[PDB]
Amino acid sequence: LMMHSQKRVVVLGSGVIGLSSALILARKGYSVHILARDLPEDVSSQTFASPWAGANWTPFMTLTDGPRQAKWEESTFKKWVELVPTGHAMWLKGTRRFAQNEDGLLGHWYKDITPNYRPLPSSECPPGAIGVTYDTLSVHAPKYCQYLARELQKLGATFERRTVTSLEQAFDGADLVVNATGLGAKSIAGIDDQAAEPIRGQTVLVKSPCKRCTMDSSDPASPAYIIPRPGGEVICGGTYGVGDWDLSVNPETVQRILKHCLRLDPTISSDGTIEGIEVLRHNVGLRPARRGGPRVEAERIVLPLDRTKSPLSLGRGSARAAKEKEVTLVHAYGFSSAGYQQSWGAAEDVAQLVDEAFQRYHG
Amino acid sequence: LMMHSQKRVVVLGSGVIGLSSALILARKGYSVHILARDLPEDVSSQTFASPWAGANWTPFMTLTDGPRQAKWEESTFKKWVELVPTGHAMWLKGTRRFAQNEDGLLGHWYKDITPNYRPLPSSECPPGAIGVTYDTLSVHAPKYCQYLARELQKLGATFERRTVTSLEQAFDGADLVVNATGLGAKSIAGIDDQAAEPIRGQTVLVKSPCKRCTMDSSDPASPAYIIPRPGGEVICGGTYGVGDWDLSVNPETVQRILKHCLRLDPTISSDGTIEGIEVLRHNVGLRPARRGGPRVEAERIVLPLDRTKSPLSLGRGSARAAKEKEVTLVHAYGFSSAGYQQSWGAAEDVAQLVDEAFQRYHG
Ligand SMILES: Cc1cc2nc3c(=O)[nH]c(=O)nc-3n(C[C@H](O)[C@H](O)[C@H](O)COP(=O)(O)OP(=O)(O)OC[C@H]3O[C@@H](n4cnc5c(N)ncnc54)[C@H](O)[C@@H]3O)c2cc1C
Ligand SMILES: Cc1cc2nc3c(=O)[nH]c(=O)nc-3n(C[C@H](O)[C@H](O)[C@H](O)COP(=O)(O)OP(=O)(O)OC[C@H]3O[C@@H](n4cnc5c(N)ncnc54)[C@H](O)[C@@H]3O)c2cc1C
Ligand SMILES: Nc1ccccc1C(=O)O
Ligand SMILES: Nc1ccccc1C(=O)O
Ligand SMILES: Nc1ccccc1C(=O)O
Ligand SMILES: Nc1ccccc1C(=O)O
Repeated sequence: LMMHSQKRVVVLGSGVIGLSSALILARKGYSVHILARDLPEDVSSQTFASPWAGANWTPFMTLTDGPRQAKWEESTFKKWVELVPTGHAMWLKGTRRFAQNEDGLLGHWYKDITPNYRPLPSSECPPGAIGVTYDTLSVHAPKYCQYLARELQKLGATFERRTVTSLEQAFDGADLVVNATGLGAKSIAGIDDQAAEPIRGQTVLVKSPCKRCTMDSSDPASPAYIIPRPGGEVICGGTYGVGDWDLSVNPETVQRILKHCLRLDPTISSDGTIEGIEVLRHNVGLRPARRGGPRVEAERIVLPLDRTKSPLSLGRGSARAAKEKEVTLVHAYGFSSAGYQQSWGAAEDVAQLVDEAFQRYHG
Repeated sequence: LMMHSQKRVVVLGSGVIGLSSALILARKGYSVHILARDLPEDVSSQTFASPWAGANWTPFMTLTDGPRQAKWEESTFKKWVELVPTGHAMWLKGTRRFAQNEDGLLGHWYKDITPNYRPLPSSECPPGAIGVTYDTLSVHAPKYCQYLARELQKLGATFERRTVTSLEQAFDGADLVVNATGLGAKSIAGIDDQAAEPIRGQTVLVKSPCKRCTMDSSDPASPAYIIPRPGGEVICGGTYGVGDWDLSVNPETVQRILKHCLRLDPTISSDGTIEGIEVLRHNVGLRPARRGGPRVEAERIVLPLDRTKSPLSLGRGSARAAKEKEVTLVHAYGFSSAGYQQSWGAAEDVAQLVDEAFQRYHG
């Protein structure tokens, strides 16, 4: 006769978003089980996005275009600040950001957040480009995820490898599921979101003591970035292929990325030559984006699913009673290129929805 | 002081092709270690093709266009015949195959192989289509692979999960590697084959005691097939998206596949209605194809790799001595839609190359 918890939650997805949601829910006292295909130990898996990020904090919208985005970014920055002392985050001082025009600098909304924010002289920008410098924060994407996972372990969360094809499979002994499935949200019956889209990112992992972060959007026909991370490693990138699922390495893209990046900062080379760059790995990830922006909202759903709820529902088109429970589905996906830098704020919004839902339905 | 084998081989890839190559090499006495990202237990992994096949024997070329293909298919048929008694293969009697024209029937080259081969009357074909019927063989694709894996275990082969980015990582204590990597052949340094391309296949797994196989290519704008497999399951398919990497389920494609398939044989429905079809799973696999056809050939390679051998070579563009061994790389990939049905013959050609190479180089 043991007192048992009535605060059970399934988190579907183990990328940085499910992990951070899970961690805040667990700290709040929820009993959390994580169900996912891809787990933090799968550091070279291409079927989720989280191993492949920089990951730094680089705002991409105006306050007006991305009010939630900015709120989430601002909150995650404070958290990363708190992680510098133990090394789970790293200052990228004197980051330089180059854009085509004043528009590309997004109203400078974040200037009070990133220290030493200031405009660059045109002597310190590529030709025709405008620029600012500031100090921002970075995490080692796969290690940061494993760190979150350890924190979850200690709070008693559990992990289970599973690939779900229909919602009832996730409502596994719980009446609330957190859906943090990235691109998978499109092909799971009960979610079916056609708006989910990938945005392909190829990068080159480079061995280099280069400690400066440079980003250049001033050339539409060649996005370039250098993002340092702990371990004497930098990530050189350059692609944004919207709707592109190709997982294979483009050899021509290798050269365009390294040339542009070299341009940006020859010290990523052993001798300022393309040929002096010490390549560790060629990488391709697909950012899990969504037309209409990230989806963070709670929905009420009746189970089991019928073919009129989902084109992908299992069994025969004809469905009826055979019970019929109602559960809560809290969406958290389609963060595109900003999942790490928005992750802690997003998880905060997620846990507020869960608190909310439990107050209303589940007791 | 123990006598040790000098017949070591690494098989890179654990799809039906690496598995079958591995099995014949092991039966020949080779010591075989399999290195691969995706293993036979990963039955819902979309990063290799082998879990997703029918898999039946359906020749797709003329003798003139695909001489090796036909040789390999003919050989695999005899092997599958030998597997019927233990259930690792299943007769699909009275298979029906519909094409647009006489051309689509490929010269009837295989008529002595599939029993009871004969033309269909136009009364038994869709409108405007021509057809033959014959008895062919099918295997349960993921279970067949696990079966091969058990046979490998008993012959002492071992398996290890690994994702390779450069050839020297595969030449792990062996001087011969079998490269059976499907699409991965394009992005591994030392192979770099730009000709590798995926061909997307969406299907619907259906619960049904339907035991007949029907295939209809008479409609270019909608390929359709019904392929029974052990367990009261049939696979209904329809896509061939060349160069398409999209791993998400197309809901519109679901309906087009089920309607066409229903057309072909209403008994896949519980009541001959789309709504009576008992859906088990929606699937998407990418067939590992190659412009210029499958590659089965042995190549001699010097290690370590330099950036002039591979655009993707690791380290700095500048490379030299630091040793320099020479090894054998036996290619076996780009089987597209015919990897299972060509698999045993392909593996036979593979093991002959290995025998050859060992006679020449490795002793
Ligand atoms: C090259 C590159 C550069 C980037 N750099 C940065 C950067 O500097 N800063 C920044 O903030 N972000 C960056 N991003 C985007 C960041 O990678 C993504 O926004 C973030 O990883 C997405 O997190 P997620 O948890 O939403 O999704 P995905 O990581 O990481 O997780 C989807 C989770 O859902 C599971 N899934 C869905 N399908 C199913 C199902 N059917 N069954 C079971 N589980 C399933 C998956 O297995 C995985 O567990 C980068 C990405 C890329 C490719
Ligand atoms: C819908 C559908 C229908 C089909 N039906 C049939 C049919 O009826 N009959 C027929 O014959 N065939 C069919 N096919 C094609 C058959 O599926 C493929 O031809 C066959 O699976 C390919 O076998 P493979 O071993 O070449 O490649 P892939 O299965 O199965 O294996 C690639 C192996 O290489 C490993 N790999 C490569 N990248 C790397 C690396 N970098 N490091 C480590 N390992 C790595 C992978 O992880 C995997 O182990 C079907 C396919 C599809 C999608
Ligand atoms: N928004 C981005 C984020 C990262 C890399 C590129 C882009 C881009 O628009 O091209
Ligand atoms: N999210 C980013 C932040 C900075 C540079 C690149 C990226 C990227 O997604 O590619
Ligand atoms: N050659 C094929 C094999 C299987 C399915 C479709 C095709 C096709 O040409 O459309
Ligand atoms: N290889 C096949 C044989 C028969 C029907 C379909 C396929 C297919 O690849 O889709």
